[PDB]
Amino acid sequence: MITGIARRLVQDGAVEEAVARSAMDQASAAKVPLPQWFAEKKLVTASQLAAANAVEFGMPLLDVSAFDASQNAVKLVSEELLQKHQVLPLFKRGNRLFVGVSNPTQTRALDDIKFHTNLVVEPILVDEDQIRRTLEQWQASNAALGS
Amino acid sequence: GILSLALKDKPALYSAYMPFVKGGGIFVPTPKRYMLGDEVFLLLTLPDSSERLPVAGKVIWTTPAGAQGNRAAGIGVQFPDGPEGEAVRNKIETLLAGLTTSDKPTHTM
Repeated sequence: MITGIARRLVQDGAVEEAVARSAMDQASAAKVPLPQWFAEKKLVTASQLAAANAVEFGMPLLDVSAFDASQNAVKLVSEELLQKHQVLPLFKRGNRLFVGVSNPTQTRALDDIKFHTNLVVEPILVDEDQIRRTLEQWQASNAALGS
Repeated sequence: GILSLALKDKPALYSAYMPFVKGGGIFVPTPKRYMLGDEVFLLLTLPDSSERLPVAGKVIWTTPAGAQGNRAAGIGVQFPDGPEGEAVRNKIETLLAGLTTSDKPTHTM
């Protein structure tokens, strides 16, 4: 019976089949959304969880640490939205604003950003930690251009 | 363990180039699964020449099989900074003169 990210995480070798069964069983008992369970129980790493999230949802995954910060798009989104959702806007091309997310179901942030920005928003997977660290760095860079 | 990417023309080179990567990147379609951070060796052909340019790169992007959109499965490969990589970024940036500012979408962003 192991399916979902529970399945992928053992595909990718991130955690054993036994301890994946636990998480399905206990996250059902707790009525807790399974990937949050994995994340909060610290059974796998933020990047491990994101690699499964990607294969699981047909969504691309990016290492932002290789992203050239000078090209970011953080400034196109209010800081207020940046707080309400843990998301990391990455890059504009034409209409598109690519927005890094740690959870691919997290549709509320994409609609809020579309409305705010009147651009086409496509999501990209970035793992939860890189979103946190890289956002604050990119904000330091942008801040060096002025108030 | 040797990827090969050959780009017949400028459009194909545009689809593949990752300008938002530090030092530059190229998308390589492959069914093989790779982890972020893997060092990988690529043999790259650009459209101006039959010369095959070795590129020893780190994986920095993946697209899974059966990805949403018509997105193609593969990996983004960061050029190593330093002379060897900087040469390939440079060749790509001049070949793509006149498309650098295009809106048209790519294999990545």
